[PDB]
Amino acid sequence: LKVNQDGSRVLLRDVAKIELGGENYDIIAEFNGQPASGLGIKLATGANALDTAAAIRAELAKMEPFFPSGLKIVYPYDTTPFVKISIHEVVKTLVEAIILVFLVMYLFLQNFRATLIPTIAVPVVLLGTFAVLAAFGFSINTLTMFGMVL
Amino acid sequence: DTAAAIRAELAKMEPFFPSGLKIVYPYDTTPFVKISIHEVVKTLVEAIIL
Amino acid sequence: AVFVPMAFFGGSTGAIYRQFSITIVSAMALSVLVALILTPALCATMLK
Amino acid sequence: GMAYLFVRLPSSFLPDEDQGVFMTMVQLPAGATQERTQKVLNEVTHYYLTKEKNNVESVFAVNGFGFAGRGQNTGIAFVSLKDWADRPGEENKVEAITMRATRAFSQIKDAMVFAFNLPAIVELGTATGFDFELIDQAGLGHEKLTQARNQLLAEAAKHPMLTSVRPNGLEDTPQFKIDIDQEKAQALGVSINDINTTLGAAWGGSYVNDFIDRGRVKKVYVMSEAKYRMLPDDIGDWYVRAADGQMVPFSAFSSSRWEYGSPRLERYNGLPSMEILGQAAPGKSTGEAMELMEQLASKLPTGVGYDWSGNQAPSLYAISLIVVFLCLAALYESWSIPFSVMLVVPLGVIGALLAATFRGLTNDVYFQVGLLTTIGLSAKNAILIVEFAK
Amino acid sequence: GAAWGGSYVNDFIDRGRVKKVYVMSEAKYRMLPDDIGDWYVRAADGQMVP
Amino acid sequence: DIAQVQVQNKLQLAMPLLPQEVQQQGVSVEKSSSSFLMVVGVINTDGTMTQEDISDYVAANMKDAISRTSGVGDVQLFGSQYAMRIWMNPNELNKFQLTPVDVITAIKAQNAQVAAGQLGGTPPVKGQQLNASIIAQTRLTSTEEFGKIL
Amino acid sequence: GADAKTVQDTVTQVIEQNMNGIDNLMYMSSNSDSTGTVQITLTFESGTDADIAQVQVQNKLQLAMPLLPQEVQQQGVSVEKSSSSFLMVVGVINTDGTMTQEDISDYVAANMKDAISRTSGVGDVQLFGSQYAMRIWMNPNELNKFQLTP
Ligand SMILES: Cc1cc(N)c2ccccc2[n+]1CCCCCCCCCC[n+]1c(C)cc(N)c2ccccc21
Repeated sequence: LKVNQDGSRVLLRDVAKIELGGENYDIIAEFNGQPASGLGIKLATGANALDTAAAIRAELAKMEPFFPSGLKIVYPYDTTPFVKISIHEVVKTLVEAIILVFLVMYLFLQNFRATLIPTIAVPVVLLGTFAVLAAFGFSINTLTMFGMVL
Repeated sequence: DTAAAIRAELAKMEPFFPSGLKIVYPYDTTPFVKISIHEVVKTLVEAIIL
Repeated sequence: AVFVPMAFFGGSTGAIYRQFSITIVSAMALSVLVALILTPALCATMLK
Repeated sequence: GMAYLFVRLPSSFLPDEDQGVFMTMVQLPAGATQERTQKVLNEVTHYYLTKEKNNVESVFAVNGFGFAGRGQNTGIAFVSLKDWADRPGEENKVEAITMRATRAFSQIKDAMVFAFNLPAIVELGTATGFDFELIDQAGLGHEKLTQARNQLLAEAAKHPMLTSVRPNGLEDTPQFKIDIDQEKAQALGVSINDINTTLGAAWGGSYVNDFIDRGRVKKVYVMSEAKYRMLPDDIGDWYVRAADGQMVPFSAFSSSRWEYGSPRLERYNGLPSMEILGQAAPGKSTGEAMELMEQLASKLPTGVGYDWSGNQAPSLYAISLIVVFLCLAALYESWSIPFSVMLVVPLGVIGALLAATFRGLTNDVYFQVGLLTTIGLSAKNAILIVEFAK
Repeated sequence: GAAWGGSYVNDFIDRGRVKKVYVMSEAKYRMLPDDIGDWYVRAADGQMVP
Repeated sequence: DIAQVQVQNKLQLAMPLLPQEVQQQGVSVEKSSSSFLMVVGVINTDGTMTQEDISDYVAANMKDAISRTSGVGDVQLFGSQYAMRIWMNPNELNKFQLTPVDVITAIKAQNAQVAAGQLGGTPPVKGQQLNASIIAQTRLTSTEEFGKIL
Repeated sequence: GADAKTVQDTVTQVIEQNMNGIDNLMYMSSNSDSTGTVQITLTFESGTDADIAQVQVQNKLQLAMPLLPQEVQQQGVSVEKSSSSFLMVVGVINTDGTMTQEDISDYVAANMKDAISRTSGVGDVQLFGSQYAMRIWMNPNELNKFQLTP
């Protein structure tokens, strides 16, 4: 900074403290009352959702490896397993609706052969709607999946 | 559509104006459209009747 | 005649009512073609 | 009946559901600090960790970051509930979690904390709800505009078949103004450049340069120890060099005095504007409250304007009624069959209404299509009662 | 350039909207070529120069 | 849509090879149409104002909205938006000993807003009660105030 | 450093005037914060292409760019795809080799964050702390007794 008359060397250290710290101390995170930082991946207008977050491989897959001592990953507020559940409760619905129809088919048609045609009719029709909606740009949305069911 | 939109144009710019300020329309495309449609839809109906 | 007309969606109620008709409207034509090709043929093939 | 079972049944858009994941934000009064707000965020973290173990898998608190905006006033905790199998009851489920949680924050506290089901939906379309905004169309300032917004918020609550209306977040906190006498400055012998980059560099911070640290280039920042810039008396400590190689205090050329400004000035569409988040009345629903809010904003002073199932169905269904008759005569020519089927419509729909009017449902999106599917089966049933019989 | 042509100095505030500040000179001191001499620039040695 | 982008992006590689007078002025890239359609005149009758007062209010309430509104390629302005105008007298500059570089520098100092920090700073001392923003210099307001510059 | 009135018309307003002549657009909004941080939001018609819609705003923005404080120019200007709604919010903590709520925010933002934002169409990433920075705490008494300024 300066050299005062008597060759006394004024340094930046003498006039001011110097520590390696944050560039902005406005916000601070405490995971369950314990200090920490992280990431808040916000989506893009139009992005694929369970595809952005499902990709990976990644996410951060090759960011869960060379970490030093103590550094670990942990997951709060996560969309993922809600998807995993709504698919699973509709594909459950689907199969229940087949089995339950297969009984009503038997109850009226004592013919086993006959409780078999309609059982083996709609399996095909379902797939067609996956082949048709994929071709129209639609997805396995919350909507289109209850549309299989409805 | 640009000129027909509005609502707007300047619709909520023909309101809080102070003393004396008024809008007025020279050189305007609009009513030429309004006329060519009307003289062809007239043509149309005349051609049916005839 | 009642699904595809309501498939004329609007604004933020876009896909919403759309996917609703179409998804199943698609499922109507696929259920009809199956009930005009397969379900018929199979029902002949082996019913009784 | 069928009609009355429907007109009276309220209309929502899409049902808010437990997601295994909710959140809850914080907000302190005029110009609170990072240490005061952090005390609240602790109390919130605790209700969740102690009084809700059988429920809360993990929190993730954040001091200084609202969803209004940011600053030392705001906050937010990110919750992550324990999976739905281990968490069975209706009390266990999020509707009830954000009920006694919100009860606790409006009880054993002295600020503002809430909690909400993450609106699965999209941000917009709460239904029986609003998004108003109050523009200044003329030469008025932020100060006169504010008073008109106070008169809007007032008149709605002064005469609400009601409404529930509040501002968005302009609290309106004071600000330590520093006037620099310009004649005095140069008489003592200081450049106004050197004075400004003293105050801005000391209290606010300053992006000087970039340096290198462990490969990645980061930034160098200059400011000062906290204790020499916490209050207004610390202004005098800073001595600027004057032309005539000798120091000069701030107090010399300064003029200390407080003021009243706002810490966030919203602007809607090129002009100043302060937004108003009200809802529909507990009786009324939107189209009512909306056109019963425009008449209150029109009874405001000069230079103050404004700007904000669905009507959808009425038309959509209209074409349902027209294509039926076509298809009911593309295979069934007469004007006899196209009026048969026409009756099975509310034969079944009366029950659809009744099942959901009895239980806790509403006229949402799934219901609206549960109708048209019920009508497609009504077609079925009847059309065979006709096709076979003809 | 500042006298005859104009110069974008800064921006100021007027009735809400930020506009601009311009510097130039009265018309009559820059209408013809004889008015060039009127402008006296300061020289290092604190004194004017035509 | 894309054709604009390409020209307006590779333009902004030349941008710093360009006088700083011109950079702080209006560079623009738009969709051309040598052909007006709506040319809305705007006059006064009762509370009389000039061909200058109107061009300002037009361009301080209406014009900003129009250009944006309903895909308007670019708007034309028939006059000019207001501006703090200063007519430097050369004889009055001479008899005090001054230049137009001193008037300019006086406006680039007194007429400006500055970033002053805040009490209860971003990294404070644990237990401070207050946190409010500092105000400093301000952008000027009226004719009067531009007359009292030193 | 800037306050809610400074940013409101040196960065905020300068953009709003120079933010027109764009295709498909119902409205714009703004938030001029007291921390010295402004963020504007343009909302387009439903089904409009977000790819091109970004371009148009971020290109005509960069005509106003040199009408903008040089503090703000060297700071982060940004144009992104909005989605007020996180999904993956990956917490990152320490257990064994203990470090602070600052050490982690740096390593997060010096190994992981840079990759994420880019990876699989992430509109924009949030950081829960701050990346490191050579911090300097100027002492005013020690500046005076050697005769110096910041
Ligand atoms: C800028 C830009 C520039 C262009 N010159 C362009 C040209 C064509 C289309 C889009 C374009 N975009 C923007 C376009 C990216 C388009 C991603 C689209 C859909 C994918 C599959 C849907 N799909 C269906 C159903 C049916 C088809 N017969 C089919 C044929 C070819 C490709 C796709 C198809």
